[PDB]
Amino acid sequence: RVRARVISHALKDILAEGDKVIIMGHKRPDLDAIGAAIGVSRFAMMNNLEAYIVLNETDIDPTLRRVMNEIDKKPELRERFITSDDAWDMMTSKTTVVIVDTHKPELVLDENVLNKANRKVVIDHHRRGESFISNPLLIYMEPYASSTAELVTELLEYQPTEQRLTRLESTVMYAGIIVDTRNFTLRTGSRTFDAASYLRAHGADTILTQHFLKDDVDTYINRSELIRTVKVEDNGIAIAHGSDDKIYHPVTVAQAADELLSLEGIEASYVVARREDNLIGISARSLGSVNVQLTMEALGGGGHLTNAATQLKGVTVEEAIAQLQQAITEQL
Amino acid sequence: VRARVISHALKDILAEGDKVIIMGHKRPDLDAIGAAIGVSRFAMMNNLEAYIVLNETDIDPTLRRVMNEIDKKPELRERFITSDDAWDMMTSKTTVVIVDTHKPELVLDENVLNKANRKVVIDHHRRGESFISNPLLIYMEPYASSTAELVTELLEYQPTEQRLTRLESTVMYAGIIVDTRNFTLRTGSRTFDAASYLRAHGADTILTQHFLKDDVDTYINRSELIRTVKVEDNGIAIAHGSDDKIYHPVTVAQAADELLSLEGIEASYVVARREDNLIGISARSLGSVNVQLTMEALGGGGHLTNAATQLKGVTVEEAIAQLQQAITEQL
Ligand SMILES: [Mn+2]
Ligand SMILES: [Mn+2]
Ligand SMILES: [Mn+2]
Ligand SMILES: [Mn+2]
Repeated sequence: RVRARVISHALKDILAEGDKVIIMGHKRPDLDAIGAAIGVSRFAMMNNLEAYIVLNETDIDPTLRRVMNEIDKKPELRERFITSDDAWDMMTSKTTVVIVDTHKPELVLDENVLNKANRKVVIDHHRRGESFISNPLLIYMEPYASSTAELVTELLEYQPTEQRLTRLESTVMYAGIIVDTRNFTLRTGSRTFDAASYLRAHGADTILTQHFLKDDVDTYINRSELIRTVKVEDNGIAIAHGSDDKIYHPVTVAQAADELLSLEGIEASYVVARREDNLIGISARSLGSVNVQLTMEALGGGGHLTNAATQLKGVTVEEAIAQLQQAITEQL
Repeated sequence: VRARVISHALKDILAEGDKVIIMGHKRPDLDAIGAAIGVSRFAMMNNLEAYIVLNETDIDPTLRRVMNEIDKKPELRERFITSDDAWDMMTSKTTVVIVDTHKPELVLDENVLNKANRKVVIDHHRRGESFISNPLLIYMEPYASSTAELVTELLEYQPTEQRLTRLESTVMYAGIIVDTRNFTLRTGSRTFDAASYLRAHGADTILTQHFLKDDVDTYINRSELIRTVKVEDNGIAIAHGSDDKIYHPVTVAQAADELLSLEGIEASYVVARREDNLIGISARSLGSVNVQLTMEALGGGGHLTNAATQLKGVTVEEAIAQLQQAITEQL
């Protein structure tokens, strides 16, 4: 964590050297993007700098809308959020733009604001890709961190404490970590917990966080409809499916596969369900022993060791299942 | 600095006696076992002789999954002994460390506790009526998530040549997971500090998940109930089992708990037959709607957020009608 100290003070000099700070994450921002951004704006405010977060009404999905409702009703946080246009009008060549939770120009919330910026900072927890923000004054990329919220939280700890992180700000930063880690089950290191400690110390509300993230009744029902069918082999391979005649939401199929991993005896889950009139979807997950990337690549799809997917043209659910088992027996 | 003071005081007490006997509560859960394992690592860090009392009849199915892993590590497996062996090896200079409880009658083996001349108590519950007599040291903190969290703090101030192992860390961590329902309850910054320390010592999330796997049958029973839920505009939800199927009381309770995790639901009522002549209802609430009053109105009771009742002599449909009438009245 030598890096966090140096980066925190280097960041503060860059931000203070400019006339003000404009913060953006990726398009259709999730709670890590928004929590990280909130975090940076608190970073700016601890040093009495002027900071805004770019967000348009059309960027606000249902999860984020629950966060924003809370922000409107219970603090003064809303004043920091500004539209693209207001962002544009307000920028000068001395304005520092900080990009959080992405590093590809084409994924940035507003690429025009990005292109107008002479001064850029990038903070993200993925590894550098093909595209990358051009000519940044400072790059803070940590592939092994849980989330951008975690990275930003660490930077806060080095800054003056007079203008402290508020309860609601820390709650959104916390929610972002919860989402990116699947409640501390993925990409969670001791430093993730260090960040969780700092945030909870500043009032991060675990109950409110749960509230932002509740699924609805229909999703639970559709999902359990898939789970109910599960057949678990002795080797820990579980297959579940929807009727050939029922269309399922792709996310519901993914969730079903996720949830089967919480059940006794299941090492790897495969959920098979109609996605379109002429397309069958499969989502696969595993706890690391069985490689589902391999299974799905054998069926013309792909992904990663623990989570992959494929889609099959012009087959019935029963045919897809048979193709799937053929692949499994071959692989295992 | 209080934990620092407790850590060092406890070390002198343990090194003063001839050996250490560690004991949790009857029917130990993962926090009681995790804490006990932590106290045994505490002892080994100072090259002291420590055992954990555990009888085969004290090992429920969750704990068995854990003991299956511990069996793979003889160094750790050998620390676990029966009540008989503990009693037999105890002396006037043996220190007994009671973890995760403070009531004599709740301790795993009261006979061992009664034979003990030197006692230490580490727990995270509010002190009540009966209490361990004449403790040399007491570490009680009703705000902590768990005893594992408490013991982790003590470990931090001890020599590190003989560190907490990956498996030991994992069990302690799983204890915190169970007691906080995955950082959702009774969880403070210090809880996360403990998690950080355990994780730095290799605490394994995937193994923890293995310990806490849910049975498939029961997931399927629970969801049969949930599937039926009907949610009113006021956030009141009612779910039911069919009139001809008996559900286990614990499954009904879990279903009621699970409904509160769904959007728009302020209070849940789950109605399922529990016998040939008895209908059960578990009621739960986020804390706004009072289900104690509803249940009391139906000849039951409990608490504001969590209550229940049993209705003799009605079908599920009648129980539902009567429940709605109570709900209407309350409103
Ligand atoms: Mn993101
Ligand atoms: Mn992220
Ligand atoms: Mn306990
Ligand atoms: Mn406990």
